[PDB]
Amino acid sequence: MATVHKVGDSTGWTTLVPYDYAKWASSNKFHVGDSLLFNYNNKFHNVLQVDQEQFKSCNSSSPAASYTSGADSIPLKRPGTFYFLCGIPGHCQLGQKVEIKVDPG
Amino acid sequence: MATVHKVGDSTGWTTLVPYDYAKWASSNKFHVGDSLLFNYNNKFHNVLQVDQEQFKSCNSSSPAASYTSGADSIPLKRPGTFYFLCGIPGHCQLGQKVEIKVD
Amino acid sequence: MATVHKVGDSTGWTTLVPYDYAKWASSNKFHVGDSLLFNYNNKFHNVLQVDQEQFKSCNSSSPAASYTSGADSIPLKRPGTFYFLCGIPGHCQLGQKVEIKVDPGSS
Amino acid sequence: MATVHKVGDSTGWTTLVPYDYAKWASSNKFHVGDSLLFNYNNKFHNVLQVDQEQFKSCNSSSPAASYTSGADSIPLKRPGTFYFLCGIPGHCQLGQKVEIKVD
Ligand SMILES: [Cu+]
Ligand SMILES: [Cu+]
Ligand SMILES: [Cu+]
Ligand SMILES: [Cu+]
Repeated sequence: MATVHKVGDSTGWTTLVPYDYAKWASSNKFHVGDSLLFNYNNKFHNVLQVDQEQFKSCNSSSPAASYTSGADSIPLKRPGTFYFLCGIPGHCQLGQKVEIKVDPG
Repeated sequence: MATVHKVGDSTGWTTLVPYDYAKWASSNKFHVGDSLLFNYNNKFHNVLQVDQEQFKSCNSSSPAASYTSGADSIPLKRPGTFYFLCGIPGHCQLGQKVEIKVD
Repeated sequence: MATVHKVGDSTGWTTLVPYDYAKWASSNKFHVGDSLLFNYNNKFHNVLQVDQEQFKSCNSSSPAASYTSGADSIPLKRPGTFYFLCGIPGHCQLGQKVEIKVDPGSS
Repeated sequence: MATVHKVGDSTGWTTLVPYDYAKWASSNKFHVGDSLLFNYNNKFHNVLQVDQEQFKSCNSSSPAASYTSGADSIPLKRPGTFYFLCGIPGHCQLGQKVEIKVD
C-alpha cells in the first residue's frame, strides 16, 4: 500500500507564516508509488514542478508541470529528486518550495 | 489478491460519447485493497474526488483531491461510498461522474 | 495514404465572409489516419470539438477538446462523425462549424 | 522504405531532464516515407513545426503546424531539413527542440 503525503501536514501549502518544508520532507520517507497532496487556497497559490537550478533560484518562468486545484494529488512513480514551488511572485522566495527525495540509496 | 478496476474499461474517462459509468461500476465488485484506474486525455479532463452533495450537483469547486496524470491509480483503502467526477466545465453534467461503493 | 485536410483550403478557418464548411467537408474524403489543419488568427478564433447536439445548437459551453494555436493539426484516428466549431460568441452561428465524416460505410 | 522514429526514444519529448535531442536525431536515419513519433504528457507540452529562423530563436509565435495529442505521428514525405520545438514558455530554451534532416 502506497502512501499519500500531505505537504505541510495540517498547515498545508501556504506562505501565511514561515514553514520549513525541507524539514517536512525530511520527516517523511518517499517511495515509488507514493503521492503528494498539496492543500491550499488556489486563488492565492499554485504548485509548479521545476528542476534543481530553477528550484534554487526560485525561477518559476518555465515549469515542467503545473497544478492549480487547491488539492493536487501528484504521483511519485520513479526514484530521484523532484522539486516543487509556488510560482506566485515572491512566494517561493519566502520559503514556499519543497524538495522531494524518492527512494534514494 | 487486490484488483485494478479500469474505469469505463477501454472507453476510459471521456465525454466523446455517452457512456454509462454507473452501469460500469455495477459490473464491478469493489473491495478494500482494490484500486481505480482512470485513463483519459489529461489535457481535456481531470479526476476529482468529491462528497455526495457535490457529486449530485456536479460541484467541482472544493475537491478532496484532484488527479491529472491521465492514468490515475486511486486506492480504495476504506469501505463506504466514494464519488468522482471531471471538473472540466459541463463534463460532469454530460455524465462524466461515477459513484464507487467499496464493500 | 494519410492526408492532411486543410479546413477551408486557402480560405482557412474564418468568419470574415460566409463560407460553406459543409461543402468543404463534402469535397473531401476522410480516412482513418488522416488529419485536419485549422489555419486562423488565434486572437480571433479557436477550434472546439463538440458532440452532435452541441454542434446543432452552436453550444460551446462544454467542449470535449479545444485548440488555440492558429495552425491546429487534429488527428482522425477512428471512423465516425466528428464536430468542430469556433466557440467565440456568435461565430458558430454565422457558420464557423464543420462536420467531419471519417470512413463511413456509404456515400 | 518506412520507419517510425520515436523522438527521444523511451525518454520521449520532455524537459524533466536534460536530453540531447540533436544526438538522438543523429542516431537516426530519416528517409522520405518515414515518420516521427512524439510521446509526451500533452497537458504540459506540445509539438510545433517551425522554420529555421524560429527554430534558432525558439520562436513559437507562428507555427506551420501544432500537434497536441501526446502521441503525434508526423509524416516525412519530403526531403530537406525540418524543425520542431515545444512552444510552452521556456521549454524550447531548455533544449526541447529537434532538427530533422530527411532523405
Ligand atoms: Cu503561493
Ligand atoms: Cu472531462
Ligand atoms: Cu471564431
Ligand atoms: Cu514542453
